[PDB]
Amino acid sequence: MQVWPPINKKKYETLSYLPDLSQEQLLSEVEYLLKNGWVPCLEFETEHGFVYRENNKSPGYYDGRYWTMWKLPMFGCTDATQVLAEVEEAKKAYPQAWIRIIGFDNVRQVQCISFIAYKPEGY
Amino acid sequence: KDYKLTYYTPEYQTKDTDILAAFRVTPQPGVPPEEAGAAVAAESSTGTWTTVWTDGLTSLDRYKGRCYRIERVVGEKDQYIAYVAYPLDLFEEGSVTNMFTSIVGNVFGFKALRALRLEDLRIPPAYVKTFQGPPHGIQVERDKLNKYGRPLLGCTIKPKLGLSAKNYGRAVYECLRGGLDFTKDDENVNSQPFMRWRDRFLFCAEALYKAQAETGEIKGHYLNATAGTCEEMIKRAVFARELGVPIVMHDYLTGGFTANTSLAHYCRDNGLLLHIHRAMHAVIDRQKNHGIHFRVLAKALRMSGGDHIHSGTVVGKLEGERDITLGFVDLLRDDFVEQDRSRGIYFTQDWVSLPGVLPVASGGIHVWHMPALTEIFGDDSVLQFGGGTLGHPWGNAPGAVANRVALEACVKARNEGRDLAQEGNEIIREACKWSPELAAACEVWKEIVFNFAAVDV
Amino acid sequence: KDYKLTYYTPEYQTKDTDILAAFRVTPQPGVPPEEAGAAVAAESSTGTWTTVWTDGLTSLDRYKGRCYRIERVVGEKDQYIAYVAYPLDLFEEGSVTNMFTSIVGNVFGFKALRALRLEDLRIPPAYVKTFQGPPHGIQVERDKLNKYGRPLLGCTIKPKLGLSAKNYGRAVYECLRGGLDFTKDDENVNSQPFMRWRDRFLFCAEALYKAQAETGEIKGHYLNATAGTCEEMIKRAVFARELGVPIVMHDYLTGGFTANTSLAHYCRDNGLLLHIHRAMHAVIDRQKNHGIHFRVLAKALRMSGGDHIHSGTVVGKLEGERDITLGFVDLLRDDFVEQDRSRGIYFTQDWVSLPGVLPVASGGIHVWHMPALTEIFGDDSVLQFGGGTLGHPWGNAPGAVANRVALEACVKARNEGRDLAQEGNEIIREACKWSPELAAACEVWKEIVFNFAAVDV
Amino acid sequence: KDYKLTYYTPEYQTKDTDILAAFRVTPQPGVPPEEAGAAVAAESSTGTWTTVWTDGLTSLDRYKGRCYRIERVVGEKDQYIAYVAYPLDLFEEGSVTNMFTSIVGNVFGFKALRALRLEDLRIPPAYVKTFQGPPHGIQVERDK
Amino acid sequence: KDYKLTYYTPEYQTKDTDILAAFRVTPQPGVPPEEAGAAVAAESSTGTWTTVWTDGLTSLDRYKGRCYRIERVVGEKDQYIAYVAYPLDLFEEGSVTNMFTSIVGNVFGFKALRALRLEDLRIPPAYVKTFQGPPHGIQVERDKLNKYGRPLLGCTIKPKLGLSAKNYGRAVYECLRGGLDFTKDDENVNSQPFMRWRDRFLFCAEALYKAQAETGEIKGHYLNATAGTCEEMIKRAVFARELGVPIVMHDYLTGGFTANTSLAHYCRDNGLLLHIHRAMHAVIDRQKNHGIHFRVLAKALRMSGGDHIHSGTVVGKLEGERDITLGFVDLLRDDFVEQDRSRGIYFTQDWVSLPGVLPVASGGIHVWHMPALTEIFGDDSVLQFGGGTLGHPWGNAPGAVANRVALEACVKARNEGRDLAQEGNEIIREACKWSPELAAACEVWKEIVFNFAAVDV
Repeated sequence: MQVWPPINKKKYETLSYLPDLSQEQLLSEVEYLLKNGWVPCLEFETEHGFVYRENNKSPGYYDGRYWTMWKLPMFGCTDATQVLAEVEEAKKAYPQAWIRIIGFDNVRQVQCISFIAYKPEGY
Repeated sequence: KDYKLTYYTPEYQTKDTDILAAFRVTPQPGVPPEEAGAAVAAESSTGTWTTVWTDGLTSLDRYKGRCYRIERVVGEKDQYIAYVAYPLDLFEEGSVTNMFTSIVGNVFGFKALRALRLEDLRIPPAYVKTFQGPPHGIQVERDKLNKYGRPLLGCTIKPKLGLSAKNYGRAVYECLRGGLDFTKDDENVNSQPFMRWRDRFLFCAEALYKAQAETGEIKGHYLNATAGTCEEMIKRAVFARELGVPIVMHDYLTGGFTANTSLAHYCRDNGLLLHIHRAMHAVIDRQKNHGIHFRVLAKALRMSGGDHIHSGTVVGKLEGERDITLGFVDLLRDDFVEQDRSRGIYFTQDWVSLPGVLPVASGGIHVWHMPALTEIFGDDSVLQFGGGTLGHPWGNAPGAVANRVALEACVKARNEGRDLAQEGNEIIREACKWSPELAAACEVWKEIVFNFAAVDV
Repeated sequence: KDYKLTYYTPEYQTKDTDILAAFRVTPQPGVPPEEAGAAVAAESSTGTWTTVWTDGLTSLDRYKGRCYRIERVVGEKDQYIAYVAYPLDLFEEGSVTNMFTSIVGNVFGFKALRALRLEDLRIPPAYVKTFQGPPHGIQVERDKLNKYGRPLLGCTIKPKLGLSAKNYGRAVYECLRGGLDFTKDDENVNSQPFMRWRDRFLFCAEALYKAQAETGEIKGHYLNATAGTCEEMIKRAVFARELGVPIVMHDYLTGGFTANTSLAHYCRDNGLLLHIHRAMHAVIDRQKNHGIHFRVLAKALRMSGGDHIHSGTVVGKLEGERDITLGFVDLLRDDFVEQDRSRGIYFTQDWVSLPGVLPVASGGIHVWHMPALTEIFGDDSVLQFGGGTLGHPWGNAPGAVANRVALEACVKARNEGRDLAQEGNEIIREACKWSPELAAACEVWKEIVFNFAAVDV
Repeated sequence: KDYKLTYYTPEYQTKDTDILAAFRVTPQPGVPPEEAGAAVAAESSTGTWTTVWTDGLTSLDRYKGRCYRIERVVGEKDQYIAYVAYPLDLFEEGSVTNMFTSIVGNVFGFKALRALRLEDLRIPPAYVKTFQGPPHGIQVERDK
Repeated sequence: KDYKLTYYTPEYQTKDTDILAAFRVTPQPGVPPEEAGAAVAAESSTGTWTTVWTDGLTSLDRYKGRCYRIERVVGEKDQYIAYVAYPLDLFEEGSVTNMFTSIVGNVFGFKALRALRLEDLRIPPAYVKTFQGPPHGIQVERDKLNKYGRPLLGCTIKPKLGLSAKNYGRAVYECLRGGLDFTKDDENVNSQPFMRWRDRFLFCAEALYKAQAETGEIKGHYLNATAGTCEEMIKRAVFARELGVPIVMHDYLTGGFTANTSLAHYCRDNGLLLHIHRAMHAVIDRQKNHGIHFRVLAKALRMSGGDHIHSGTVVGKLEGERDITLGFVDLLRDDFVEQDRSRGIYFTQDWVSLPGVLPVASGGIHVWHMPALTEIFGDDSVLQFGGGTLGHPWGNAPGAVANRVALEACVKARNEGRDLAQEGNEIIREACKWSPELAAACEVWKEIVFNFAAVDV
């Protein structure tokens, strides 16, 4: 019988309970977005990697949900390698940042994908 | 009283503003279908055996329900489907209470019928616009919670009734810290000698905030606000708002539509998500010959208001029953659902942008059911576990971890192009390699399905 | 899950504080009675297939429902009566909503059963004292209205839906001025395009005050306060209070128990009589094999609150069905009702001074039914007519006069020692001599029953 | 900004839930009717001269006003009647204030037009039901 | 009705307390100027064709409007400027609604006129003191925001209608983090199916706080509080106050003056800045012959209340039109504006310390327009961009940076003694050297104006 660690097990939502995605698996996820017609986009954060509540504590309000956009949503992107290239460039510029790939759906003005692609040292 | 010559109108062309009803009629022997269907329409509108002077001070043909079509049921004999049309004016705007009173108020007790069952209702866009609907709905909810690309996960705190406020909170923290998004107050748990509501709300808030701080993910606990009076119900929601928690809960059928609409309005105005439990539904929707099918009770909830609604389980069901379930699941989530008798959808339903409701799947769900559930329901669903978390050998947290890992393994496999239908068991097998928690939860299952075990390297 | 060895306890001695339930169980083939009755008790309390660690942080045997007895039904086979006992602690004080959620919340959907029907409930004095009950009750109501020694009389305004506010009031005045005590808003009539609630309340108040001034007797009109939300419902009752009228109305099943208890509390605090309509009851209480019998729904109303409650009609019923009706009528009016399986009373019910509810008899009632109704129900009842007043050849007032004269003739005859059972038709015949109004209402009846007519001198 | 190829849709079949508008347009010299009617529809809905990235995070064709028909006025020349259709979703329930802001908010100041006049509006039943309307109305008033 | 001999009073000496009006009259053929101007004065005051007995129970000459002067318009014929004087007593204190009803209530429909246009109004100090005016005004606003020495910068979130609450917030954060002070809710964006108001307020607050924390500068987002009723409007502002945000927004002409004054009062009492959008103004102020000029609508807003007001754009306008704009801009910002017919100012207007309103310039503004805008408007203005930020090749933040850099380059150049009028293009050219963001925004512009590019070193 093992005890689940109360520390050093911070998560980043979808897929974060699985072993770190290999470049090949990371690439397969991006192809799922493209196959469905979803517009890929990258987001990164350097300071607050997890949600907190500093400005308000009313129901539904949390700070730290929004991260900063890396460039622009990749409309018309057909090659999943173009997306993977940006992740390399992003962590090159900000190695101490968390980076995630999000997907947008148009029939619905919604976001429908969000998984971590890179985590800083000790995370 | 010969209704047939006044209420049975096969030449009637339904209007865009009419409320349509599909009744499954089982008339008494000797009573013709046309007369039975006319009795159904008559009783649920003007209800007149003959004529009184007051009927001349208005136009009877303006407020009457009309049976415009009859269809014999393929299977059993003596069973017909009667289609009735009701004028938009018969109904009070924004009141599900009035809609149910007019349509199902007296007809089920008519003597000429042996049994009666309301199968579906076509809610026209003009009536839909008079309702607020879900406080938030699927999209806004995912945005508030910042959760995308996978079904949400919840678990029930057991036993149903019996635990104290602090022990309740302890189980809440352990489950949530392990990977689950939500924990649930039992539908029976309101305020009792063993645990008063305010103490529960207080300890559960402490527990959910700790798990959120520990994991970095937004957590929620359905705090049951169901109560004896409207005032108590609101008083309970007000405290949830003061604590700053994200979601409250209500038993809409035992609490009632009038009280539920009030809570839903309150939740919209105060940013609270509303989880709905369907307690008591089976006394109304189980028998195929008499009652109201769940798809109508689900439509009523979406109009009255709720962000989540329990919609049973698909595990161990014949396609058949499974198709009926997917039928009402679409009616709850989608904006436009086209007519399809194969899935029990008697009418095309246009929801005119009314927010969709997140279906909650619960009932004997285990980790090895994850592949089938993820495939059948898709991402927009909440999968709830009871003994799959609490019954895990190592406890709540490891039990929550097992379910979270199992779900993510299914999502990853699906995204990679794998067929969850035929590779389901294998997907869970591979996952057991990298998760001691998942492995321990799959022991008895491995012995039967794979005749072993183990790992290798 | 073998419940039988934990939930089936035939040695159990019920406590004075237990809530007892009598279920009519129809188990699936192969499933034993003891196991079925244990499944019923288990599901409606702790609901555990096996055991989880949290069950050790309390005492399972303290909050569990227990099937202490099984009885085979004399008539059909595969049908048993399971008796279950629930601890007082499982329930929230003053909440019928919680009582229904705990007992009928999930059991009706259990797979081991083919059908399930809640026949009765024994509400212990300790739980009864946590409810306010009827705002006023039979005695206080007669005192407020100053009406004694006879059944009260009411009539329905037809058509159900369709009339305007002023025309509605006109029919109200004509009926009331003729001898009736009450007039009724249709259960479907709330607030609609053809007639908004406030206009109706305003014109009906004018009409009832005129009839009261003209006759010298206290009049009332059940003003329907049923609405989409609790706030609207109270807002409607508040205006009835401002107008100074005596009675309001509510559809307790479609409105819901949470909303009904709120209205009942409001009515007690503001001196308003509360008339309850049972719309939608037949979708729940009609089938003998599945659902909830009306006697339980009636007990729930008496606890939640109501001064009057529709309890059907006795006309054209076999003794048999008539005995069942008299059974629940006693449960509504009396303080102590001893067990009596012949009238469907499975438990002795002590109401510990909770006010009694006035039963309302309606449904195809005509003047010639008056003798039988007066004898069967007695003085403490409200007899409602529809076409017996509106359908009178001369109109509303003469129709109301006919019913008032017919009723008083029956009361006088009864008081003089006459048997209403065998002299009924003759009593109405004599009355026709001194009442042109009653004579005109009895025309078609005279031709069939007496093969004539007439008068002499 | 060539609206005509996106906002002028003569093949459009109006829906039961659409708010329809009949505008009397007097375009500036040189400006074609189709382009003027498309400018009217564009300005009173999405109002875009070209495209920005945010337009991809939704469906432009779902919330746009559409000029589905043009008719020359029998009397004067340089005067046309442009018919525009607006989706039910653009409007707040029960708010005449929002209805006027969306339809007549900015179009009357568009340069390509010399004059503009809103002649009529088709309020669909689905939008009508979100309003209380007159406190009482003719019938109730006579009765009171 | 010969008004001329009673309402045309050329000998009248205007009082310090009179409200003066300058009307541009286009009389019907045959109708003399004196008679037309007298018809205007008569209709907008006592409005009498002849005499009735009630006119003797008061003094007609005490409450009558008087045309004291007529002037022929230099340009067109059949067009005159009629000056009317109204007594202070005709108006309700603090009500712009009453002022507009009395002056423009019925005159525009008079038959003797072909067209009528209210060009200006002289609001006397005695009437000005009965108004609160802007909640804060230019000076207090700069102090609250701690922003001095430059125009403020804002941007519109596009598309107008269509985006969801979370996506709306995302664009808000990206724009604000790049150097902009404010972001804007579209005037049409209130509360709709695609985005309910409360969700928008919630996500926009999160976005603006993040950008403020990241940049170190105070940020604001105009949260639209325009609504169907006064109660909803206040309810929306109340939530903005709870979130602690700095500014709300209102469409004063479609919302109305009565509602706007209520919001303005609320904003003063709760420390909220009020941004005003002039939606619907062009249906009233575009035609030179009929309607109300914007300078009057601007005066009304300053009295009713608003801290910012959209006042169009100056880009691509003839001096001429530009002079008219600078005319009303002064009327909005300054304390004392002397008469000047060249800029459309018919009367000397003393504002007696009523706070000034910040003019908002928007409409086809690009970075290369910055030099001219900074020079024309000065520091006390808000410059809003649409496609100049959203349409930037690299996105919102880089687009916001380009506009912020361009503006600061213009401010620095101006302070250093450079002429923005003739060196404008060069100032932007130099700035492109040290700003990749500004360079990318100027590409198409460089090719046309400079026939290149580039940089050197």
